[PDB]
Amino acid sequence: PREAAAHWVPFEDKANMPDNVPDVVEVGATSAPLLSASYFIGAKCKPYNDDFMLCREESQGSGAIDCLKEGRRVTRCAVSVIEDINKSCLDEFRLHWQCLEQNNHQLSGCRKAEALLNKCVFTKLNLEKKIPGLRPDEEPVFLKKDPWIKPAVDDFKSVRAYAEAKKNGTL
Amino acid sequence: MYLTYYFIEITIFLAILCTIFIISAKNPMVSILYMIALFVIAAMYLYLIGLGIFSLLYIMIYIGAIAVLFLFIITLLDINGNDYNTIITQDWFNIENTTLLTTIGNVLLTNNAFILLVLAIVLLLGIIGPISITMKHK
Amino acid sequence: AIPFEALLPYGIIFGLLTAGGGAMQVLHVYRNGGVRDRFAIDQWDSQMMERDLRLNGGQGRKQVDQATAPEAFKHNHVWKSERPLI
Amino acid sequence: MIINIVEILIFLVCVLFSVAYLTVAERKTLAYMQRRLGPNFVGYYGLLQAFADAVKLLLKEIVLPKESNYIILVISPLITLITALIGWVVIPLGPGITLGELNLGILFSLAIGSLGVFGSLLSGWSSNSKYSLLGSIRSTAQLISYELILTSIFIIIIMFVSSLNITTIIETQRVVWYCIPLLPLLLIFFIASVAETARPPFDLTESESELVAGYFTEYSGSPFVFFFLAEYSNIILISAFNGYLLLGGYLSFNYSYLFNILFNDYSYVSFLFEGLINSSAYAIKLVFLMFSFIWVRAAFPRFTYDNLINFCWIILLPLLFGIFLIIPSTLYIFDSFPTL
Amino acid sequence: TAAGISLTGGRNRCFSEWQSFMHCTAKTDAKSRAQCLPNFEDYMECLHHTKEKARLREIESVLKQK
Amino acid sequence: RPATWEESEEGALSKATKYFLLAEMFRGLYVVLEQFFRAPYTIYYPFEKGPVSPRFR
Amino acid sequence: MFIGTIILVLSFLGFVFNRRNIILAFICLETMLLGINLILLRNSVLFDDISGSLFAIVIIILAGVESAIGLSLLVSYYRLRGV
Amino acid sequence: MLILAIISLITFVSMSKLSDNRAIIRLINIYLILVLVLDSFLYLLFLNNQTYTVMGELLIFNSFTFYIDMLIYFIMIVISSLYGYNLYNNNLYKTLFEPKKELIILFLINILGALLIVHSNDFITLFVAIELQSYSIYLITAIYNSSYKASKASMLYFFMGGILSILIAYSINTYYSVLNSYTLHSLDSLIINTLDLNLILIALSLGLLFKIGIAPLHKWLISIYENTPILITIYISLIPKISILSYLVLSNISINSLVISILAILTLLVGSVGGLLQIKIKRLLAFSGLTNAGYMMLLLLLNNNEFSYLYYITQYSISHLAIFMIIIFSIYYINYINNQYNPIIYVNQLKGLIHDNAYLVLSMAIVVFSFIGIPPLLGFFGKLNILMSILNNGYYFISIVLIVASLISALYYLYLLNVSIQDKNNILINSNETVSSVLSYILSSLIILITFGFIYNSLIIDIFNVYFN
Amino acid sequence: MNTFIIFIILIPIVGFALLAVNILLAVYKPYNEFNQTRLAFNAAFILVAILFLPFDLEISTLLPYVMSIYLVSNYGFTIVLLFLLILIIGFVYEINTNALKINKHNKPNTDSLIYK
Amino acid sequence: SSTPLVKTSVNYSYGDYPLIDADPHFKRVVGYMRPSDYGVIGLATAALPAGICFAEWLDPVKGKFARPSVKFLRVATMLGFAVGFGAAYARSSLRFFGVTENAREYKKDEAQMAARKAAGLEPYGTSSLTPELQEIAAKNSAHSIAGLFIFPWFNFVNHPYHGREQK
Amino acid sequence: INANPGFWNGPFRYLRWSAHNRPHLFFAFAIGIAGPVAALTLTPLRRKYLYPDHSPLPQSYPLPQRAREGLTGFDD
Repeated sequence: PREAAAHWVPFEDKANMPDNVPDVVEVGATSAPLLSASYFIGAKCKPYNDDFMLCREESQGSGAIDCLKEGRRVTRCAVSVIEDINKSCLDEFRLHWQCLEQNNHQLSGCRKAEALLNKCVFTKLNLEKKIPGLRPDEEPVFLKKDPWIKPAVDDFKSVRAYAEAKKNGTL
Repeated sequence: MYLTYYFIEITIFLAILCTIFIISAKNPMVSILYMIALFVIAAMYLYLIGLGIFSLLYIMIYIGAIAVLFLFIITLLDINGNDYNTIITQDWFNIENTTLLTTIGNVLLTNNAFILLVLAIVLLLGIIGPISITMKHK
Repeated sequence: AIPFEALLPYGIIFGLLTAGGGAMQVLHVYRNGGVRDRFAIDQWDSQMMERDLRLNGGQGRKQVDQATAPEAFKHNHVWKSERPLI
Repeated sequence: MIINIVEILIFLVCVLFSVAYLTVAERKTLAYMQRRLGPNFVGYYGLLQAFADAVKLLLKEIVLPKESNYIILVISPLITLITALIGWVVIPLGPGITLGELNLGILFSLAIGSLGVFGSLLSGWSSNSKYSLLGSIRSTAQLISYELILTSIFIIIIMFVSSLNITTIIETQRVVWYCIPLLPLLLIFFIASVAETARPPFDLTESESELVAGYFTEYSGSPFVFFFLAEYSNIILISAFNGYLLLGGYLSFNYSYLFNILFNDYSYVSFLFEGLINSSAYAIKLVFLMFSFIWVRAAFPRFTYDNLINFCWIILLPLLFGIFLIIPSTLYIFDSFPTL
Repeated sequence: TAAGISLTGGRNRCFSEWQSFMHCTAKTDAKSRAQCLPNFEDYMECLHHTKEKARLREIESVLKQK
Repeated sequence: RPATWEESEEGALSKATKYFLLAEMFRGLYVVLEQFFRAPYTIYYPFEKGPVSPRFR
Repeated sequence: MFIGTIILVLSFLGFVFNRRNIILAFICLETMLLGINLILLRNSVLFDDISGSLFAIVIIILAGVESAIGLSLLVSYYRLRGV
Repeated sequence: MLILAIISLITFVSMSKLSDNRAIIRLINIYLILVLVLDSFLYLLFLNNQTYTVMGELLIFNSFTFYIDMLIYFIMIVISSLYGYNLYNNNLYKTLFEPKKELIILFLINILGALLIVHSNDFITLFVAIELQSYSIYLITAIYNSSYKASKASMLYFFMGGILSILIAYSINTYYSVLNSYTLHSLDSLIINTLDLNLILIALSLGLLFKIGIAPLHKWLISIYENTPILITIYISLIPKISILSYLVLSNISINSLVISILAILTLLVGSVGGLLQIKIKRLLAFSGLTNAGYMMLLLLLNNNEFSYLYYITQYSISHLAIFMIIIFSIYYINYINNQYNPIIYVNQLKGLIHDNAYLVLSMAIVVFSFIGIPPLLGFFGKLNILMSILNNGYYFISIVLIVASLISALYYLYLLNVSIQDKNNILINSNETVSSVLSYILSSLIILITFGFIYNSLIIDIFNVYFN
Repeated sequence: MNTFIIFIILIPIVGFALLAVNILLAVYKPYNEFNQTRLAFNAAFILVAILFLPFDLEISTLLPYVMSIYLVSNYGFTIVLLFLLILIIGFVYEINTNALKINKHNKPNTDSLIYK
Repeated sequence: SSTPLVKTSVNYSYGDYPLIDADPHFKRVVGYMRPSDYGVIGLATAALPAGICFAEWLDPVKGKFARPSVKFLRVATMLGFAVGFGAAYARSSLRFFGVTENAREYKKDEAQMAARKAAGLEPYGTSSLTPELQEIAAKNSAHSIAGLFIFPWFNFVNHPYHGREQK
Repeated sequence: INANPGFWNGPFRYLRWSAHNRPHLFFAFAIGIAGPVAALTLTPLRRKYLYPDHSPLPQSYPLPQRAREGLTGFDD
């Protein structure tokens, strides 16, 4: 919760998870894939993560030491989601963060690559991006048409993929 | 990269060096010429401690107004065992870079807005006073 | 038409800033290795990119997509030793 | 380590090598503004002459007046020069391409311009003649007084941004510029821009007629190239500020429609061409602006100092507080509050 | 006020130690504040870590000794 | 008798449009811009010479 | 904690023994207003808040207005004299 | 309604000429009167010392501070009423006591500064307000600029004000360096047991106190209080007293202070003996101003002293206020006037005041009896109730050095009367003009308060018992 | 190692390479080559910089507001607008007192030819 | 946007009378003040010009009994409205504290609260704020009628909690 | 000459007069007075006529208030 030093030195410890906690399948996803699939792991693993922050709340002082069962719980289901999308829409999902690896991860960059993915995951993995807190008669901003902030350079692959989504009638 | 370690202990001594030249100066303006360097060493110490914000705040206001103000006046004369590396974690609770400056702008405006409101009268007094003195109306 | 001799040093400066911007594109992409720059360092993003360097192995922003972790991922993770601040 | 020391050299020959031909360009302009030819004897089309200026100027002597502390006459040229040269970090040159990106851009951008007064006040104190001192007084008082409004519109710019990073402003500015909604802001900024530079719509203080042959110090030599180059660095530095936070910074149009026609994939050619066109939009705005400074330098006489302080505090600055009352209010009418 | 604020406007290092102290005071009248003392001392260890520094210099002296 | 504020034919808004928006400033600015796009006069003296009368001395 | 203490204390010792130069008193006082900062700012730093920074921005401002007021007091002190 | 006055009136003064300077002050006089009269009922805002913390843990409004909050308006009505009214309609009294343009602005700025101390919970509001009133007194000293002693005293006040600025700020910094608060709930008789917050709160106290004339820092305020003009001193020897002393008595941050007790002894001693060999009246009067703040240091030591404080405040801010106005009247009858800014200096000059009138003398005599505790006066019961608080908590040697201080004080207070009733050889028989009526009527009011103030001795005790507890 | 810190350090050395190049390249360094009583002023010289400090200072006072302006929705608006509306009348004190008027004693002798 | 989520005293009186509110909203204070209260405003507005005419009748400025300028009368009228309005707000909002006579307004706030319960909207109305800002702005406006001598401060907030029984 | 009629003799005439003689004051002052007056009156209208506000942005992880039910899945 604090920025680093004048001259901080990094350090690590070659030790292990000692006795009781079994090993987990720890998320080996870099920022751009998990940022892309953030809505879907928030959609499927909603009450699990909600339980996580609830249990971290009620464990005042215990905190970190209490909910190890739950840190085991909430990561694994997200790993299940990303493995299912590794099997599901790996071309288009990868393409979404092939676009999103530029633009400083600004989500404003890759609308045309995004809407191709929204049909795909809702087809096979049958999940959906939903923005909570958005009261009705208010357009969700990745659903709207003619945005004000149009991005800098759309990638060359997903624009052709978008045209082919129109020609195949998948859109 | 062990030369990196003593950075802070550089600028402390360079501070101690500088202040001696404040209180040992022939001319008046030579003293403030050392003093602006003391402000700069201070701002580098603020950048080195981890407040890059206030380093430049001071350059805007100390060697911005008040030093240059002192220069402007002094022109107008006629004739001359705590050695423990603290451990820093990483938590993911923050969501947006509400930096130090944002939260100043929140506490000055919500929690303690009355201080800024009376500070308006202090800045009022800064206007009235020099006009209260240096004018001789009619 | 126009006096070209007047615009000729302006043509120079218009070329000089252009060549500067071209080289300042190329060097930054060559540092990044294929992607653009990052015009906004967030604290969220700073911890994130530390994690990403920690994940990919060696490289800066290789940005890999993997199901699970490597075995060194349980061991590569570091803390930061801030100095005593005297 | 290797690719950054070339990253700073290419920027040096992009800027320091350009600011000389700026001083050639001003002569070419004022030639055709007053219906005569520019320098033509010196180079091929009369280019290069700033080299012949400097190399001669580096060969003249270091005659020093007896009333001046010589160290002070070393410090003020050097610090004015390096002030207007370390103002060159977070000029943006395309998206996020600065020398060092840091999230507090404007604060550095503005504190170094705040340091810009500190050399010119210090300079007239050496050679302590009474006219030589009081000229420094008259210069520094306007040099702070419009440094106010120069500073003071930078906050209403970021009432649309709410972020101190400079390259964030242009990506905010993609939907629309800031000059085209806020037009009289540009006019008062343009006169505030030529104020903080020594420009003679406003620089009365370089009156050789008033002083005993005094412009500032007549201190010449390789001292003379220092304040001189600092002045012309200050020119296109404040032009750069005008470029990003008021005008289209590196933006020209959408140009994605063009790109998907041209390329099929990302490649170093594509980065090359996009960085070219972003730098060229920045260049064309910057190069029209450096011309506009001369275009107002020609057509107008100088001021009275009474006119100059009346021009600051009475006619410009209450209108600036009127801006401070209308733009938070226009922000308040709609929801419209900007987030980082 | 700026009571339990942080750099990023969240909660500081010892907010919990502060609030567990304030929970210690809101349920407690004077002449019974003595039981509040270990809640207070837990706060003070946040600020200056005097018990922690005393813990660490001893084990550092043992590590120096061997 | 010279005209006052109220013996003036134009509106205060119209007068102050010329005040703030600087009509006669941009007017002369347009003048010198027009002279930018015209011919100079000067001659290349070691290559061209000015007028010489027969009664020059 | 060393640097703000030492700037403050050396400014204090400079204020005491250097009366008869009067501007030196001002600038030692100004460095005192810097030294209180250099202790307080790092207390904000070490204590994970901006509450000390809240007091710090105010004492920056008050150091400013001090330099605004008292230097006009100086100009009043020298108008009635000559030198 | 201070700010609601100020923001209108500085626009009003800026839109005004120079001859309106009396009339603006007449307006502000009547204004503050009607602020007091029409809004007095806010003492009803509590019944059992019910204390409000307003603007979010920042200000503190209570049973106690409402009194001082009324008191400052009451004295400002008098100070304003000096300016706005002529003394006489003479040439002399218009080249004397003519206010500047910006003066009445600086007063309400100072009253804002004084009230935001006494109502302050936070140290930050404390620091802002002490800077505010310090800048106020900087200007209000320096405003009568064309006097050499005035500017010299302004600089002299300035540098000690800067030291106490940085010293109070260093105390706040140190208290923050050991604790993450700035308020004063964090004391609550528990941290005092287990943490050495003695020396830090002591250093807070000393820095707050040395803006008074506390006897280590002794000569410099006295040099001010004579080098000021005779008018400004009657304001600036009062407001910095009762502002910060009401703060320090409101929060008893140093209880059984070893330091404050010794400084209280030394304060009383050197003030009493410093009043002795002096012929300059502004000196003598300022040393009276010292020793009475000497008694204030005693009231700082105690626990739960809201009676003896407030009663001695309303004693002192009447008596000390009124004796100036008496010698402001007395300069008409004297035979030698120097120094346009400061007409009387030497106490010799009012040699024959009783053969001018008996009644200004009698009014002077009872107020100088009021400083020495003469029992049928209001000035007495102050010292009486001080001592009822002193031996309440066993400051025995403090009580006997109070007696020594009272006797050595009362020696030099009578020196005024030694001068005042003697022979003059050149007596008045007929003055043309009279003194402006309601200006003198204020002094008549302020003196019947002191004489007949033991009448409401009972009712003020009942109001004390009901409201303040 | 970052080019940002290289930039502010290299430029004084570039200035030294431009500084000592004259001392290397010049020659004939220094050959042989009343101010009794007055200095003159108005308040319009001395006052501009002194009055400049609160108006410079208020920009840095207003500066933490503009970063955080989304958080203080519809209320920090109200606070800051009260702050400004104090400072603006503080400004229009001086313009009605004409604090920067530097007026001339070149009066055309208003008083007429009253004769005999 | 209506949960207080702070621990507020409930019906904690300030005098012998029942309260209504800890800070009445500024529109409400106008909406409940007695007709005798408006007389305090009017007599305060008349007091200042009569005060200056008084004060010059007592002792004139330049020895002549002369009425002052109309400029002084207009500005005294302004400040008289200031004093009258401060007195009006001060005398009115005590009755919400239960510290002076609370007879008709306790009836009217058994009406208008019940009038908007049946109307189905919020008992105080929606402010345009996140609830944390509602808390902090009400912490600013809490008890701020005290210290009316120093500065006027008011309740423009319309936050949820008011020291009511439950809502 | 354009000396003064006075604000307190005829207002609207004096407003016209200042607009003819000192627009540096009055056209800063008009922009200044148009701020808060429009800020007071227009904001009820926009919620009534144009469009209502936005949903508030969350500032942390939003915590609901529930009782930690039995949640199965991913034991091993």
